[PDB]
Amino acid sequence: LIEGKTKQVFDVPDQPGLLLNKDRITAHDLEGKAAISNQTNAKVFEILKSAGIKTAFVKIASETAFLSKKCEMIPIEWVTRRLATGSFLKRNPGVPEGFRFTPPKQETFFKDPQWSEEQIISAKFNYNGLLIGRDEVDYMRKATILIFEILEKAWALRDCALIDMKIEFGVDTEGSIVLADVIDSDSWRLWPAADLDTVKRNFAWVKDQLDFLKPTIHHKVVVFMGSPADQEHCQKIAKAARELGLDVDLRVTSAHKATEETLRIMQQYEDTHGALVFIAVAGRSNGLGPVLSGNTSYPVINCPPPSDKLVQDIWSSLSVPSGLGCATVIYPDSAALMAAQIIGLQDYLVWGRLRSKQLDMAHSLRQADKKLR
Amino acid sequence: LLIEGKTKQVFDVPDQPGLLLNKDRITAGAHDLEGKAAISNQTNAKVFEILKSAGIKTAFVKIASETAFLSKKCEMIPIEWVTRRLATGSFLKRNPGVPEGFRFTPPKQETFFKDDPQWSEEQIISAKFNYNGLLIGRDEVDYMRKATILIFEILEKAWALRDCALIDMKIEFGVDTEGSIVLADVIDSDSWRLWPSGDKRLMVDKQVYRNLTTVTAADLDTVKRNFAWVKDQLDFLKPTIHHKVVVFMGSPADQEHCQKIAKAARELGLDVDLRVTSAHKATEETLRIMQQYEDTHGALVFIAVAGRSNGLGPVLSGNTSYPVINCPPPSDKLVQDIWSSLSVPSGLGCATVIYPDSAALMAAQIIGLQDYLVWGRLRSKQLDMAHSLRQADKKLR
Amino acid sequence: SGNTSYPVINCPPPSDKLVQDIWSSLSVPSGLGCATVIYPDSAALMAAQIIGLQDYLVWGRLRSKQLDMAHSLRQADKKLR
Amino acid sequence: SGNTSYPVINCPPPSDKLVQDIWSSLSVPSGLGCATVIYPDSAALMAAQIIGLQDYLVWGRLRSKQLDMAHSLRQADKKLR
Repeated sequence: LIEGKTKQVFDVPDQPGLLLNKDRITAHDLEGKAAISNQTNAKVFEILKSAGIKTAFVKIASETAFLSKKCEMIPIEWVTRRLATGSFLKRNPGVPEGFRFTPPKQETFFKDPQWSEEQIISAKFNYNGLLIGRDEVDYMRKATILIFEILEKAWALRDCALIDMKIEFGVDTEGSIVLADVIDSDSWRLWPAADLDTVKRNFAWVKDQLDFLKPTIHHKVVVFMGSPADQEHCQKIAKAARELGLDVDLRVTSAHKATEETLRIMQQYEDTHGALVFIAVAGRSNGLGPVLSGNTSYPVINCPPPSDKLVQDIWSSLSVPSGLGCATVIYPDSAALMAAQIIGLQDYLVWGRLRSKQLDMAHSLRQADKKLR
Repeated sequence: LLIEGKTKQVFDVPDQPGLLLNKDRITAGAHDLEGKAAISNQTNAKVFEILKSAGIKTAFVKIASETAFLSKKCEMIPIEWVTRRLATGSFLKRNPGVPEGFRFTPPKQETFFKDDPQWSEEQIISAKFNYNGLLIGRDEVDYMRKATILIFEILEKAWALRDCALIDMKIEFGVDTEGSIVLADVIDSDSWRLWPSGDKRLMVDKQVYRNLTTVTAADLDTVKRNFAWVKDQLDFLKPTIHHKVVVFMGSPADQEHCQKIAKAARELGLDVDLRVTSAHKATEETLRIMQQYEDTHGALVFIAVAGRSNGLGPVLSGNTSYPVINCPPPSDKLVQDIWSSLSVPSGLGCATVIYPDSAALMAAQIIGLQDYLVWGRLRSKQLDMAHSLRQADKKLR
Repeated sequence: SGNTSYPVINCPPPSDKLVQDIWSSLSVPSGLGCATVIYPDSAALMAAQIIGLQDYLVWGRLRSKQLDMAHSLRQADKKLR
Repeated sequence: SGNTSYPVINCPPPSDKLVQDIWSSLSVPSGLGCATVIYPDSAALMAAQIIGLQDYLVWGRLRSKQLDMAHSLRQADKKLR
């Protein structure tokens, strides 16, 4: 159990591994908002789950409650700001409101005075067998900044500047740090009893935006292979790109053996109003890529399959004739990433998953470093 | 002086060596009167500004009044150049069995003679047309076919911003004093077939008028309101999209190379920043500069320029989620040094290019996914390059 | 190539060293018309293309092969699509 | 080469980058008879050796050219000997 003026958290003994019940209060006044918070939070956590962020959140249990992974909370409020405003200004006299933080500032607070990262470490917190050290702190700093960045991106679709946020972490049963609280309209600062109605009218305003926060942008990445032998390699690009959330087509065509038909296949893709990326996969002398780049205005990325001859063959991909923007990459994972980075310019979720992937790789290195050290 | 038409008059303008087109308030699908010369003129002018902004060569100079515009004087080729994306209209009559809405990829393009019977490219060639010293051969016909498709593709993309499906078009070409072929006459709501939401029922073009056997003044009103709407929607078709291309050079010595990138990309309509920083000698500040660029909601492309062992490009890539392009400066050692750009550690999406013009194109190709006008210029440049080759070929042939 | 007037095509066999050795085939002394090819199938095709200038039937078979290869790509495209 | 049945000879222009670029000429996809030569004179000779299968006079000039070259070598030798 845990009591919190705006929420109660109960054990659920029939399900091994929590029920959170949101209350209709504001911290002190009341409203008709507990359903809204639950609705807001569930929406937020789902977006972060789709970005790949690890959360305690499992699913909605009711209109005012949700089911969560059971875990012991680290008594730190993790705060991120893009601008100087609010209580920040008092603590830092001389900084004008609207002072922009690049990268976003991230500060920590105890259960409510400010602590340094040094303080959190020297505090020697211990939850579920996980002592919170600088690695743990590093991960939470990076994760808080990332979460802020994802949501900042989302609200920008609805013409709202996200100004700052506070979140909280906990340690699940298996020693894993999960994002573990409630993120609603009290957790953030968003810009573009009578007074309480206009406050309700605000949570109602946020309730309206929630369905517009995860929109479907349409895009296709098409992989042309010059030969069916390049099959496994292309499937590796596809798998990588699909995991990043891309819609991928695999096609076979030769710029040498089926020149006119190759041009006709890409023109069929050019009848779209969504985003389009071509990946060119051609062993030996790659004319596939350069011919596409010469006949279309959409980005073309060269990804030769693995080969002994790639050391000689790669110059057919590079060193295109002048006036062609064909770019070249050498590994299939990196081809998917390039495509995703391009499409991520229009789809914050792909862009989210890319940043999350970086966090994953970095945290994995530390796991490995701890093992060889 | 004068040149006469149903919907327009073209008078000479004697003080300005170079024509005025005066639009008439008539509608000739049979033939009636309206207040629509001003609507047509304004519709046209907005269309020509967009095509000029894409790089298309036009006779159009500027608006002269509310119903007239100034045009470069040129002799017209008596061909209507028609492009379709979908099957509808008279195409259905000429090709029985092909259902309405049959999709043409690439867009279908047909030609019609001024007499309106259909001609083949052969017929146009064998006609041996000659205007301002330019005899129209297969090369000139190729150019007009390619440009017609290009012009339809640009407008198709533009109308898609206001949720309208452009279904087909008609344009006309002329030859200027200098022997150059320019897109001429007029493009307005009589020139095309427009469907909102891709809905045939909501059509806004002169087809509404063409379908009437009997014609009331009410019917004419609905035509004016449809054309007025189109004129109004055109104002939202050239919007300012936000994007930034940043070139990071590892040394100020790489200065000319980066400027070549900047120059190319600016010609394509991109906003470029040139910055100096080392991923070796100033690691933390390199990261700091890219986080400053990451405070945007616009598009962002990083181009990394690094001689010798390029750690710059791969370091940016490992630290950002925006696309990063490697464009090493020219060098004898590039044959050896290039593998520092290629062959990044697993999990990096850094892509590689070797020529400065070609980095700017990659950047533009990425940005054009969000800016149809930039996308327009890339296609327009491909057209310029192909027409240049034929001229070069004609000289060495 | 130095002692005959008939076309001579070089087709080195496959080898790790072909990357170094191929320049012994290319880069002939001035006044030699030796041409170089790298795969056995492609050498037979060069020979065929040369002889097809006199034998329309060989020339036919070359064109038929191109049609075959293009038609086969579509079979493959239809399977991975 | 992929679109015609007549012989196609590759002759890239001189360039420092030829050591790298030449593999775009060699190493064509399977089923192409594209052949490669590295010098402009040797390209004309390949064409000539092909056309000479049908034009004995062209074929004659190729052998005469070989004779001129051998005889020129001896005059050169006699001068340095």
